[PDB]
Amino acid sequence: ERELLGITKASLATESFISAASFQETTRVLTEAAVSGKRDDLRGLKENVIVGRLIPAGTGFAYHQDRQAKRAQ
Amino acid sequence: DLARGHLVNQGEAVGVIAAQSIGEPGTQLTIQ
Amino acid sequence: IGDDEDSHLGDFIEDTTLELPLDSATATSLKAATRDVLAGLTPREAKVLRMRFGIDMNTDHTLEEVGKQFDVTRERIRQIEAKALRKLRHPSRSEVLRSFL
Amino acid sequence: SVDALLDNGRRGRAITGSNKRPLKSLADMIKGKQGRFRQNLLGKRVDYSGRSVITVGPYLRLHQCGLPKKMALELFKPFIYSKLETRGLATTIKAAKKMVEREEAVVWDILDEVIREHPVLLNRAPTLHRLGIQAFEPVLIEGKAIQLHPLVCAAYNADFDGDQMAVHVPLTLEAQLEARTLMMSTNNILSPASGDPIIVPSQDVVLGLYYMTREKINAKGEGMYLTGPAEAEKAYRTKTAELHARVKVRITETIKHENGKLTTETKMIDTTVGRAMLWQIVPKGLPYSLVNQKLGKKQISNLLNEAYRKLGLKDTVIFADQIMYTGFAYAALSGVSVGIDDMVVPAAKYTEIAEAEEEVREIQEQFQSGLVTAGERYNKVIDIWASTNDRVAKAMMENLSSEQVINRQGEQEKQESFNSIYMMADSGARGSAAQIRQLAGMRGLMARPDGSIIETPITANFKEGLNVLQYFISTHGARKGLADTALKTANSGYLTRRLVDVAQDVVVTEHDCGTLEGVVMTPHIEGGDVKVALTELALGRVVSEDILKP
Amino acid sequence: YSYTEKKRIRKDFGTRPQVLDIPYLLSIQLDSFEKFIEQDPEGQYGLEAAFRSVFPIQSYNGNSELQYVSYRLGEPVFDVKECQIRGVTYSKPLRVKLRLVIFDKDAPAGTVKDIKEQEVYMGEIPLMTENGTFVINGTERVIVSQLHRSPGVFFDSDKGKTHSSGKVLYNARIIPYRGSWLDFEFDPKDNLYVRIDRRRKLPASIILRVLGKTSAEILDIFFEKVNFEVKDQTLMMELVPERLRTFDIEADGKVYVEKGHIRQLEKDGVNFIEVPVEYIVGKVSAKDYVNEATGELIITANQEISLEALANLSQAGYKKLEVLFTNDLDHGPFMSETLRVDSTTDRISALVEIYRMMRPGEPPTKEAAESLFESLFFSAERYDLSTVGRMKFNSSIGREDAEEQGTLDEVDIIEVMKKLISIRNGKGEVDDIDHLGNRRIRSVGEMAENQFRVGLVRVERAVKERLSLGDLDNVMPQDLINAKPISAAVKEFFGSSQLSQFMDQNNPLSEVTHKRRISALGPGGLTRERAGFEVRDVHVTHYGRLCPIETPEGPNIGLINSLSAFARCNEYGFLETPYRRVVNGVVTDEVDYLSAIEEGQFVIAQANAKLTEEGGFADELVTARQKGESGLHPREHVDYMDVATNQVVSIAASLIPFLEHDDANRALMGANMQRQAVPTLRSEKPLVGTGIERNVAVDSGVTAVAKRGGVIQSVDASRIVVKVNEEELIPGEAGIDIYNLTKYTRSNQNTCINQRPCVMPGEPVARGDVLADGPSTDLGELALGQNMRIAFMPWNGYNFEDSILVSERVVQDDRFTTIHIQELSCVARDTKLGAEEITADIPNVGEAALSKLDESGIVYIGAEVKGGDILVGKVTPKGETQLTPEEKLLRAIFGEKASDVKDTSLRVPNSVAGTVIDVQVFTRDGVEKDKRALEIEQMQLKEAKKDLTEEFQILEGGLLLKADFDKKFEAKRRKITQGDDLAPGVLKIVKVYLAVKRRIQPGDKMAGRHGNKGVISKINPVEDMPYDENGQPVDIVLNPLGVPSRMNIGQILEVHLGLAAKGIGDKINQMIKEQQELAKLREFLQKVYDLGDTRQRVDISELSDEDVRTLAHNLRAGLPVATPVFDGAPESSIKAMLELADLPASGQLTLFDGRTGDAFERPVTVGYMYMLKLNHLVDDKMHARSTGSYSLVTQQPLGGKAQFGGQRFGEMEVWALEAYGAAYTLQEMLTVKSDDVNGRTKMYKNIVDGNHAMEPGMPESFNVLLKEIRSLGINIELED
RNA sequence: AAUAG
Ligand SMILES: [Mg+2]
Repeated sequence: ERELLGITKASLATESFISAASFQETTRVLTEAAVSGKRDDLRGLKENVIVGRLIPAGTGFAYHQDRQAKRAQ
Repeated sequence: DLARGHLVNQGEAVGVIAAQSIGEPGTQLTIQ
Repeated sequence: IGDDEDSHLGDFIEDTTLELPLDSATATSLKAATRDVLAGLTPREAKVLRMRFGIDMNTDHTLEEVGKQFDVTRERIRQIEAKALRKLRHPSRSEVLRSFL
Repeated sequence: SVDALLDNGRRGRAITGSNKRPLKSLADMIKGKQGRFRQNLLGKRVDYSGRSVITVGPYLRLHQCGLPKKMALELFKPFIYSKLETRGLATTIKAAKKMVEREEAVVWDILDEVIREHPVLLNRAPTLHRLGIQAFEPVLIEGKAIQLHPLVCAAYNADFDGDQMAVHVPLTLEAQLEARTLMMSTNNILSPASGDPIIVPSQDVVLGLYYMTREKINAKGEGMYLTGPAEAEKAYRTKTAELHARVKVRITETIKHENGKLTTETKMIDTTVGRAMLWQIVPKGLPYSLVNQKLGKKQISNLLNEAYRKLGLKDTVIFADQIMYTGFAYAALSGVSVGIDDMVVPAAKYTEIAEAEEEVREIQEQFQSGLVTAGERYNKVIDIWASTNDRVAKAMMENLSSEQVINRQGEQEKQESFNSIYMMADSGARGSAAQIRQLAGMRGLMARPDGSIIETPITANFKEGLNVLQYFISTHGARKGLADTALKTANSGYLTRRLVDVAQDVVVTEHDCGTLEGVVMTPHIEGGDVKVALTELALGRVVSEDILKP
Repeated sequence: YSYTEKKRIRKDFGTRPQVLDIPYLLSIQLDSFEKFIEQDPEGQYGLEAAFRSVFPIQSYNGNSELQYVSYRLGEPVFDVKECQIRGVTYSKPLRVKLRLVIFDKDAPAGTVKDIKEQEVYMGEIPLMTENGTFVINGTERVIVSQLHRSPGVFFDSDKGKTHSSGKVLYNARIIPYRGSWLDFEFDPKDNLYVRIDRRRKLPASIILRVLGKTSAEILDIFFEKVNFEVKDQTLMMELVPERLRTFDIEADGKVYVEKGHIRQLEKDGVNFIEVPVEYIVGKVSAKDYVNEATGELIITANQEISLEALANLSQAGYKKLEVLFTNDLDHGPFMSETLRVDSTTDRISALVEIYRMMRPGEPPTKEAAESLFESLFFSAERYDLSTVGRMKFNSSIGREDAEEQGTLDEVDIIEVMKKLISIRNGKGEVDDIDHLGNRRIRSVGEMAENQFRVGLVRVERAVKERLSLGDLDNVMPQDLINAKPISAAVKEFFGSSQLSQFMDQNNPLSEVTHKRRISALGPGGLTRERAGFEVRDVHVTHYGRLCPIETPEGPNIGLINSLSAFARCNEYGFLETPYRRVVNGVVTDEVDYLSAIEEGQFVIAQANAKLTEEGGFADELVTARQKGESGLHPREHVDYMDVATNQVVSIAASLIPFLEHDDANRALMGANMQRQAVPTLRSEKPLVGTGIERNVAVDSGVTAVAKRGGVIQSVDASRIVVKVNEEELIPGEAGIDIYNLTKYTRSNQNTCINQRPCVMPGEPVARGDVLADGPSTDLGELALGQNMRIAFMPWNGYNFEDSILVSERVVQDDRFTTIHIQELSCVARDTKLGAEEITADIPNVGEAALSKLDESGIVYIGAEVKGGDILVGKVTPKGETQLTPEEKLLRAIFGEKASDVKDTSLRVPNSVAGTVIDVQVFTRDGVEKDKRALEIEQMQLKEAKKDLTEEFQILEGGLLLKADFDKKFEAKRRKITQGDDLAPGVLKIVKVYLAVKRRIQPGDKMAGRHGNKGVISKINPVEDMPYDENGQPVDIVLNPLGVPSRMNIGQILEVHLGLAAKGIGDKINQMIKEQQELAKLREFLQKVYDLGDTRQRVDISELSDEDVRTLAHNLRAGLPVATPVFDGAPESSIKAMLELADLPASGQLTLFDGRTGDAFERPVTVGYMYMLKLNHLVDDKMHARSTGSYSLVTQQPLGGKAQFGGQRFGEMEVWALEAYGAAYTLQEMLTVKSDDVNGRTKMYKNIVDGNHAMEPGMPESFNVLLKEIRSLGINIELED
């Protein structure tokens, strides 16, 4: 059954903990991620902005696609 | 793509555009 | 800082250990100019000066181990180093390096 | 102690230092608005950046911005060093530094050659949408203020009352090409929120285009036959005919159809001198009906929209530049000025005020007789004054909108007024009906700080001047408006940040996902009239199920 | 007319006579500090109050005590000017007489064994200057008054917005000056709860039980009793007639309605009622009923009576039962239900529960609980309901005693409880929190007294601790008092308080407005983010007290206010405003100052009301206001009138002409921007004014005002000597007055403070006459800006939006040229390597840069310097520096090597060119004075000699003597010669003052007085500007599009009146140039001054010929006119003035295009506007950086123009770049421009090589983040 | 804190 969440709750419940920590409620996000042992694949814009890489949109999009090929191979 | 007039291109960050489009006008906001 | 409340002192503290990019570019230019000047010298004198000043080498060397190269002669190595400095001091091949003073 | 080191204040009383304030722990290092994530990672201070006050450059082109020479010298310093070294003017980089510090003429020539085709990014805070950052070609100017093109101000929400802009220099080739291709002002002329043009002319431009395209009865040179726009301009420059003279002009009009057919027709059209002189700058492929009318803000918006839809982008940019030049020139030539005699107060205002006061006294008498209750008295007094305000506004607008002129036959004819305030409001340059109401009619009923309406209204305008009580009542609402703006700014900022966070991952990743699902779209009906048409909802959407004819 | 006013009489367009002059504008500061420092024999205010509050200090054992006798303030070490030069606080020493009285242990307690009287130094008290400012660390500062919540009791409600239903919940809050807070609130179950210092709620009855109140006593206090008897075997109600007005009623003679008006039957009067038992069944007992035989309690208090209970009391023989009155409308069981939910039954249990709620997790003991409860509210040491708090408390609860009490008691708490219950019932109303009768003004004196008392308590603790020891044979009072805590408290308040603000000093108006500023923030006030809409609003009580226009535009809106023109603070700190009495129907010139509470009762007419010759009102119905609501009122019901038409607005708003034609949103901007104007080279009066300019100029203190009248003996650009009149001499006085003028002194905003004489030798002067004009003053009138010829027309888009087009002539005449004085410092310190030396021996610098330096290495006075020029030369010792091998080879080739010291010198900042006007050298005591410092010392000694000799000569000439003058000169020599107390490690300081002439340029901000602000876009040539038929070009072209949508029409009226005034001035100039007869000049002047039906009667017949010539000379540049706010010049007067000057009545002329010569198609509004040059100059705002300093931890560029920092690319800019799709630009911003240490160096090298490619890496901030997350014991890592 | 947008 699909659920409707508010924008704040939806933002806090994303897959990546870097974006969720960067939004708000850093302590809760980091504690949950640490106990769970989460892994962030850096798929969105905020993670790549934080780590200094090209964002997977626009001029960087193709670049990221190429990497997804090399990991596939 | 409303800013370009044609079909949207691959790699366009449409979520950021949507959020900015909604958020920018927030200051203007208050049987016959 | 001052009458503010969202300011902090640590936000205004420089990193005095950093090297200016102008200085780094000047160092690279000096390396290139020194290499070009050394290229206009006899290979023996160039190698002797390189060992005696540590250019393109991990360590500097005194006259003894520079003599250990081919002929172990402190008085000879000293003479050839003096000759190399005299030729490099000639205005014909020193205008490039003069600009770095 | 370990709890205080990790997270101070979570366990209990926060440990404080000698400054009597809580010590900052590692959790405080990483978290919050002032934490590492938001202060240093999602935003940073950058090099090759500057800031200055912005003035207006009315001579600029849409892709140009006026940049100060000293500011450019500081921003483009490594580039100047590189070109001094390349062309042999400086032996080393220290010599180049000395030359730049001494400000030699050859340094200025090198700076021109550096900035020849190097785009530069202009930013104004708050950056509410992506049009808050745009790329321009810099033109070096003497001075300390950035010159900004007028037609982009609406995109920046920028006015010249003390605004400051930041400037950034894209360094690598990829950044330069991104500035030229994506962020350049000539690429961004449509609003990404709605698709409507964002470089629509405003204020003086509109006013000028309004003044040149108006029509006057029995003007000098009426009834003259003109070979074309050039001869209309010649007649205007020779004082043969006025701008507002009704003439017949031979017009050659090219129409570009949907299929691309280009049909050229020459014919004699009844128009004014100003309309033909304005036709002189209209690109080929548009009807003359777009110009053969008085041009307010809406009409110029329609002109630009049709130019974009039927001709493209380059023609639209050139047309916008020419429109803004012409509007500025003829707004200057008009001599439009505001004066105390431009605020015409109708003679019916005093009679209406007297009638309202008398009938209010009658209603008070009825209240003293117990016929009506206090709430009824309040309500009907308020309705009385609202009706009086509407009547006074109507009489004032009617008096201000028209004038009587003598035509060629000698009779009296009704003409639309050339009153400066009326022209400013009607053209859409600045002003509305309510503001003219306040200038020349009644200020009307005002509200208390809680929101209730005061029975007696301000029966004076700003031309006559208010007394002390009326001004105090006005301040009641002025303060409320200012406070509301100040607080809603923060509320809107928080909402926008939340939306950007929730939607930041949405990127167009494919072309077609191969789904048959879709949404049902119908005209929006909220009563007996359409709120919005199906065309406006469907413009730009891909059909999911075949549209069979009914 | 005074002489200064006679020199240039301003035409008055007002019509209403003024019965009250505007009082001194800086009274709110001076009166407060006088209350603080002046000795009070009654001991109610200031230092005496604080001393009597803390002293006597009693030892715990009883051995001895320290008693306060008196205090005095010593003589300052330095004067104000000397304190500003040296950089020290202007203050006076506090010396307090104390007696240590030691008692005798063997003798009975209270026997004076010994007394030791001595004077103790109790700190240094900062002093207020003659103008209401303080000098703290050499900086002029203003302490801003606070608008806070008055102490007392306030009754409020949640307005039905907390619980699910409406259920409007009522609360009462007792707030003291010092101590804990008391809260009584209702829950949605109609139970009363108490909170002490905002912690967990407790049932209210507890607070009664701790006071010794039994449950029966509680019920008696909070309820009325309905009684019952057993009369002749029948039930007996005691009838209360008022209550009666569901059963059959007794009194068979006068039977009332049975199970189905009251007054008619109650008229006869009976005392007997018979009722059913079911009427008893529901009631609740009022007393505890005991049986001696049984020994038990048959029925308890607050217990519902039952049938079995009735039977039990029947057997017990009790015949009378009283129960509580309880209704649903007028009376309520709230206290009974509260008693039911109360688990406490005795004083000890209540004390224990209060202790548990106070101090959880501590074992409760009886003594600790008792001490806690006594200390909370009934101890004078920890509780203080101040005199104002007590008065407001008593007025709220209707108590007419305990006027001097400062602590709560049983009566106070019970009355607050009863009033809250009454408000719940319906009788009474809640309090208005924003009412100015509930908000108090707290000024400098009160805050200083509070902090001084804090310091006194700090030292009292230690004094008691020492006196408890006992060994006091050799102890003197000055061995017991440590003044450092008190000094720390006062310096904390005067230098680091939020309300101690760096003084606004752009112009006189800025200073006056800053001193009359009231903040809701500060210690004990509100917070910007936490403040709501209601506090920011304009309350109806602000009329005549707080200006509704002047308030900051921004997040501070509504929280900072300006005192109104006639507003005043009463003795309790509540604002009051003056009103004229209306006695017997006539408006008397007697003035009563009314506060907000007193104002509501009366009906107060406005100053615009029409008046007759007898002093009464003309109209039968006049527009007045009552209870904050305006309306039409009968003439006979009017009790008061407003004294002035500018009573509601502040000084800055009072300076705006035609304010009544401006929208309040723009009047706000005009008032705010009048305070940012920068003084120019030549001060020019406003042609159109309001009449308040003289008041601001005189009461600001910038001018030099004659203390006594007389004849100006000597005038000079720096000194004015006045020969005093024979009637005003103190017997045996020299008879002269000397005024030394401030010449080119830096202000707090780096502007110029300069005083220029406006008197001639031999000119008579009276008291109060202006002798010299300070900055922004012209002949005693405030001159903030310049009068500019203005055309309202568009000009080719150069006045687009709010842009301003300015003629080149305005630049040529230096009409907006300003002088800015900037202070620069070179500090030579002591380092580990060695001592930094100030010298002209600067390595790697040629003789070109040493030309302006002297032998000592300091620039000459009068040296014209540009950016990068050396002002003070300094060399810092440097350590051994490693040389790269290439540098070693370069040294071997060319052997030069001189790197003992490093050039760390003071240089003129870039893009700054000016003249050195002053150099000051401070040397530490014990360090050699160089040649330059000796030269300055000799010059100062010679100047002191010369000034003293000249002053002595003039005073002895007036009188017509060695020891006193020798003493004065010796003191001056000691002050000049002695060393300077500098910061530790500082060897020498050299301060250089630079004067910079800033001319108007594109980018500068210019404004009028109506919110019409803008930025200059172009400096137009004179031949290109619009001109009239006479060839006169306009000076400034303004956009007409900014007038209608902003509803500031006062600017058009000002333009018209300025045109008229300049026309009349031109006519006067023509009459002077043609040398017409003085009779014609007199006739013209009288015609000008008789225009309109004004309140001004200027008679030129009473002016001498020389006076008329001077007046005509001062009217050459235009006739100054006064248009008061809400009493201004009507349009008919403006048109008449235009007609007199032979100008069009519409104010519109025919202009021609200077570029083509062609007439513009419509007439253009041309006139004169007063325009200002705001302190927002593009010189101070243009910044650019390519590469510079970086942060220590984040390795990011610093922030600020002072640090040569970079702009911040914030989150929203990143969002914009993401929306565009510019990934590479964003990566440039994140990595190679901010914190990629290797990448940014590689990028610089690539650009120098012309390659334009980047090799991005990891930002350092992310590495820092990883390190901190790891430091939190969390393994965060990167996987490949 | 204050100020500008
Ligand atoms: Mg602006």
